Amino acid sequence: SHGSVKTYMTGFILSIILTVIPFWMVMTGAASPAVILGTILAMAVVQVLVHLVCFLHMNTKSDEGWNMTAFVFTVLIIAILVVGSIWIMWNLNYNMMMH
Amino acid sequence: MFGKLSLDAVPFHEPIVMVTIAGIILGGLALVGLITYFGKWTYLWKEWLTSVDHKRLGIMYIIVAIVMLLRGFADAIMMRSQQALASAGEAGFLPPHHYDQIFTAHGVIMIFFVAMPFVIGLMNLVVPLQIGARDVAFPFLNNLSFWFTVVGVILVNVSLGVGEFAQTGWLAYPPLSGIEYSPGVGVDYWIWSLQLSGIGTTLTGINFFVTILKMRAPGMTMFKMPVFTWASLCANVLIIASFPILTVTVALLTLDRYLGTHFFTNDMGGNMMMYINLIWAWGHPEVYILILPVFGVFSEIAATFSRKRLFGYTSLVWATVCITVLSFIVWLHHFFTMGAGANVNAFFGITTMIIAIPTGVKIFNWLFTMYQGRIVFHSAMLWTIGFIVTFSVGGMTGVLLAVPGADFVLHNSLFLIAHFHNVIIGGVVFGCFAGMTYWWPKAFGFKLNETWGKRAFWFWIIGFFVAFMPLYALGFMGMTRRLSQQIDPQFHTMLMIAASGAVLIALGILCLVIQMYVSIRDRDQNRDLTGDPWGGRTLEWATSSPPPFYNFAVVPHVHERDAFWEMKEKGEAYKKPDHYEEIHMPKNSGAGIVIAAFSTIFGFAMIWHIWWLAIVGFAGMIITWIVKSFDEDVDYYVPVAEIEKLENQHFDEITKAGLKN
Amino acid sequence: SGCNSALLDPKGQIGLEQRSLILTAFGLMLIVVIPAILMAVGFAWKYRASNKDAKYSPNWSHSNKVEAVVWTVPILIIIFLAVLTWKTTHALEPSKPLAHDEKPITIEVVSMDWKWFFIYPEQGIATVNEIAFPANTPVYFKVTSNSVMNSFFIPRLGSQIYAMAGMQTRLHLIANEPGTYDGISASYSGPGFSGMKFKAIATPDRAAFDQWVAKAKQSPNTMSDMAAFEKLAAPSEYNQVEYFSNVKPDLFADVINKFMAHG
Amino acid sequence: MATDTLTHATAHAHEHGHHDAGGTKIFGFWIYLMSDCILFSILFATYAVLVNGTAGGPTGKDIFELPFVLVETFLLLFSSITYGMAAIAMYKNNKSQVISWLALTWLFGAGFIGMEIYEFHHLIVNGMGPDRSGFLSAFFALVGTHGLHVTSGLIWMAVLMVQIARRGLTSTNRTRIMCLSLFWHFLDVVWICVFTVVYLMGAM
Ligand code: HEO
Ligand SMILES: CCCCCCCC/C=C/CCCCCCCC(=O)O[C@@H](COC(=O)CCCCCCCCCCCCCCC)COP(=O)([O-])OCC[N+](C)(C)C
Ligand SMILES: CCCCCCCC/C=C/CCCCCCCC(=O)O[C@@H](COC(=O)CCCCCCCCCCCCCCC)COP(=O)([O-])OCC[N+](C)(C)C
Ligand code: HEM
Ligand SMILES: [Cu+2]
Repeated sequence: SHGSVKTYMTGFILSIILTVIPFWMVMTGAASPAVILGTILAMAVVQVLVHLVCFLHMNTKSDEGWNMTAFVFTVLIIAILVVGSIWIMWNLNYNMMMH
Repeated sequence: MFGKLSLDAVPFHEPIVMVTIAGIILGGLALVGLITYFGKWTYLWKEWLTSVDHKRLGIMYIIVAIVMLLRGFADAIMMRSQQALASAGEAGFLPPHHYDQIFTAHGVIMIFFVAMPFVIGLMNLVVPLQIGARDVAFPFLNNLSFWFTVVGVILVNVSLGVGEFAQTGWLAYPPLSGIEYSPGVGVDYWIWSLQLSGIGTTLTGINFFVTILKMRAPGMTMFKMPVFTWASLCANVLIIASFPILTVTVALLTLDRYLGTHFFTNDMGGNMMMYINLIWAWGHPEVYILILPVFGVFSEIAATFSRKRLFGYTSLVWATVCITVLSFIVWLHHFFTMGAGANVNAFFGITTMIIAIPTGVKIFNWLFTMYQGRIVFHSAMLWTIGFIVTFSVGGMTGVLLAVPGADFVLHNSLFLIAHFHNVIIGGVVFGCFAGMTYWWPKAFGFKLNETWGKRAFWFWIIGFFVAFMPLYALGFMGMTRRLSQQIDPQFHTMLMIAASGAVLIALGILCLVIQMYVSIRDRDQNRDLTGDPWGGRTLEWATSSPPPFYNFAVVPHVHERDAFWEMKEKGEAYKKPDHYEEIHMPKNSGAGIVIAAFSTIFGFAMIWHIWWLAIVGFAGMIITWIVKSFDEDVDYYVPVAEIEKLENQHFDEITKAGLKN
Repeated sequence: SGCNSALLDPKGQIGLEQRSLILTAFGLMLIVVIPAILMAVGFAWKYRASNKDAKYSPNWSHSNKVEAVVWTVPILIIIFLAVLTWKTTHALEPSKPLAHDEKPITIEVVSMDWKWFFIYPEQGIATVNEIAFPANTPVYFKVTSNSVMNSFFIPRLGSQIYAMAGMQTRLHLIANEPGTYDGISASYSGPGFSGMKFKAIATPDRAAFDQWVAKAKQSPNTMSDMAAFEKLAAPSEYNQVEYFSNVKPDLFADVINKFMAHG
Repeated sequence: MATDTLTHATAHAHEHGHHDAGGTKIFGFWIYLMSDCILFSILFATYAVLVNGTAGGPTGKDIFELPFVLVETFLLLFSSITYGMAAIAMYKNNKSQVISWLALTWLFGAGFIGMEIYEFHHLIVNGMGPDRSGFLSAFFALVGTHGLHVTSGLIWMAVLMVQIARRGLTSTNRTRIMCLSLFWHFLDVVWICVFTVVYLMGAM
């Protein structure tokens, strides 16, 4: 019983907030694109961490720290793969236009 | 189930009178076949095919690796003789529509179904024995992954027998692989073989990661594990982190060829460069999936056959982990010639040299392990020194390839061919034969014949050098890969020399087969009767030869790196405990075979556009999975009476040898 | 080594620079690889089991000075080779124009199924499987493909560059010496990849190059429009040198726009 | 935190004292989910590369109805919190709250899948399938791979509900509900990344 009902409900309310506010900022266009886009990426990141903490019960000692580690190594691989693939493909697409 | 009765058919035989041997002694290994050993013998179904035991599944992975090595080596001989004839001014015996199929199939068969199963079977043999585990974490998953690898082997063999495999190179670069320029079914054969074998490989990687982390013996910390265990852990990390990329990339090629989509299709917003990026993002961790457990074997073999503790354990372990993280930031070096302009090319060249550093730490650690020590020249020892020399040569040629300025003239030449053949043959294949020689008594209870192993090693190393130094010279002369017809005559003599080199390797492979046969006909005069034939430092040699199926009746307590050596030093090795508790053990299941057969059905129906039957096969996999999930008697207890019998037989042989405490 | 091969004896400035860096990298790696192989055979022979008069310390398994040295020397060789990698990767970038007082000759390269198609825009001619240019003059290749990925390669002159359909790569080359250099596709493209193979002629002077252009204007066949292009782009093998005298003025853009077509 | 050379038993910390545990299988499913994270990340990188490959057809702003995506996101988030309430039952034992909460979870998940199927059918019928453009191909690949994962979770949930109804809350069903908890919560995490990267940025 790692999770209580209260932990899940606070994660639920936080997820409702972190979903309704970026949707509202995009459907109305209240800010300008930059401080919309940075806001929705920030709120997505912190909502992902809220889902990991509240719904997955994720902690530094769960299986000798091997969950956290596996996840930190996995996030490092996702960062390298996605960010590198975007960087390689942007440099390539710049170098293939009809200069 | 109940009457499989299934065997395979002979691939082919060609007559060539080039230098009167390539095409004749190529047939001398093509005719190596055997008659039925009673297909679905009831012993064979119960004890081997449904077996969830890791030792038997490992043996079976190697058997598959040796058979596919024979087949793909026959393909390599035909390629080499065709290249030699086509540079002499004759139309050879191989048209381009056969030759292109042959190198695509041969590279696929080599990489996946020779290089992958041998190293994965070695981990299945000796990793749970090295960590003091009775079996792996997920035994049924191990059996299922074996059978997925077998499904991929079956798909490629049927495609080659029919004459319809992909004609695009072994990685199927995208515009050519597209449904537009390859309308035939061979790319689908490639696609579904790599899908099913990649699912199997991903399951193996997950299974060994959990097995190494969760089930080692008490007292074995992380820095008291054997080096081959560390290397296996690291290669399985790479398997887990890289084979999803292969799965997604070949699934995207599948959607391009089946649904008419536009991921890499050159005209409607597609980008073929995204496939090349993703396929090499998979493919360069594949490199170190191949080379890491081999590095582990070489550390183990050097330590045991130098009669000396391995030099610099912590530095070599950190070098393994350094290679393990670094392998993921280097993959653009396969495409320097594509056109990222000098910033990205410079970055990836630097990181490839950063790869080159801890490999040198590995090499010099193996040298200074040998810096003292009574070095006995076993077969596996000769494989180790030949690896050090050969892999040093191959590694310096690859660091030469790592420079983008040097790669702009050496990309896709035979210099690159001679590189990867240098490092794979030397590192991976020498590690294959070294590990097989090293752990054959632990696999079967008797040693391999020594002199035939020496002969096989000498033919392998000399014939490798004669086969692939001319390809270095040829790459400097400007000859590119995958050339088949009307080859320029200035290449010819070098190609001729390379032809001779291939012949010599044939002899070594022949020697290998001869060695195995001799080793089986002389079982009784060459068994070891203890679990410790060479000496030995890690606790897989604390068992008998072969191990009991339950693998350490009493799980050892470790206290120290190289636990078996420090139990043989201060004398508490071969200690008989008073009582044995019950041992929990899973049962043999045929459900891996059924899921595999349904995947075979699904893959074949997906290749031949049956649509239905592909549904039946996919549903057969899902329903068999669910029905297997409904079963409850998945385990059994071996009684203490059968444990006492086996462990008493072991201790009778130990006290007959002359060791008591 | 001392080969007369296309890479150890190159005839272009780019190829000479690549030969210099190949030899420099090769020697820098020999510094660390040759002692490794020599100690492999020497440590194998010297510390035999049968050799009684050796030291035999079986328990020695860690040192600080040996560990420091075997870390140190790969680090330093990789630092020097990495610095040279940085400078030479920025220097020999294929898209970078060559520092030369002569103005370059622009040649447009299209990889047809199994043939090489060439357009001279400011000369207004086309060739199959042959290019010519004056020696000691910078040459600007605008390279694309028509079907699948290839790799334009004159090994005696310089670098590879990929030829990909719907997109334009660019290469800068020069020949330091008149002659005839074999060029190839260096990326496999299908049944006919062995045949797609051309000649580059470095004429001794501009007057010989203008004579080769004037020979191409005597060709009866013209590449006037896209219909002649798709007639020539039908798949074929081992095709001979042929010339075209009239070329649609922006054919290269049209071939790339075939794949960037919107609607 | 000590080194005990003399503790020669198989003593481990209590946790109801069985020491034939399902935590190995939970850890194995966690490692598989990291592999499937890498799978989804490769699809995300493909979508990021191919997003402007609207060949002559629609863009993301031309296509994405943000209210409908909002209802999709609410449905799958409700499924995540109801499965979280299912794991509060087990741990308090008391089956038939497990079955009720997984049933409500299954209806929420079948809602999410059914509106995804509605959008896929609406796109394919209007000539806007994956074969239209590279952007549409990447959109269909990323979203439909998430949909196939949610679908496979739905079959797994129904099979598990049948097994709980038959055999009760056994020790096998413990590790099975925890594995599917990992899978389902991870799927909601992946969808959070999906509507941020694909839908919100696309309809900007
Ligand atoms: C499992 C086999 C294997 C191994 C071990 C390696 C190891 C390396 N790979 Fe080779 N790779 C392998 C498998 C391949 N790589 C390839 C292609 C390839 C290319 C392509 C170039 C091109 O596009 O033409 C480059 C640059 C490299 C780099 C390297 C480097 C730098 C190492 C180094 O890690 C080697 C390290 C060893 C060394 C360096 C020698 C030991 C001595 C030392 C270390 C002393 C110190 C020296 C220095 C520090 C320089 N790999 C291809 C091509 C696939 C295809 O063609 O389709 C394959 C199959
Ligand atoms: C089939 C189609 C689908 C595809 C499925 C693919 C997998 C198929 C797997 C099939 C596996 C089953 C065959 C091998 C079993 C040997 C052990 C055994 O059973 O005990 C035997 C005792 O010992 C012997 O008689 C021989 C023992 C060593 C044989 C090694 C053979 C493989 C060597 C290669 C390298 C191995 C790895 C090395 C790793 C270091 C019992 O006798 P037997 O076995 O009945 O007789 C064998 C015949 N023989 C006497 C002439 C030899
Ligand atoms: C771009 C490319 C995309 C590719 C990916 C696409 C999506 C891929 C999605 C993959 C996710 C699904 C995998 C996880 C399933 C559970 C595994 C598990 O740990 O078992 C747990 C319980 O498991 C069970 O109770 C059995 C599983 C139920 C049936 C699952 C049907 C899935 C259908 C679709 C299948 C994939 C369809 C793929 C279609 C392409 C614990 O196991 P256990 O308690 O030890 O005992 C279980 C019994 N067993 C031993 C028999 C297991
Ligand atoms: C004696 C052993 C071998 C010989 C003689 C041999 C020979 C060849 C030859 C001639 C080629 C084609 C080169 C060209 O393009 O001109 C080739 C390609 C290749 N070989 Fe081998 N090979 C051998 C062993 C291996 C092994 C053990 C592997 C293990 C992975 C391997 C992997 C490959 C790969 C990946 C390719 C490239 C396939 C492609 O071009 O698409 N080879 N080999
Ligand atoms: Cu590489």
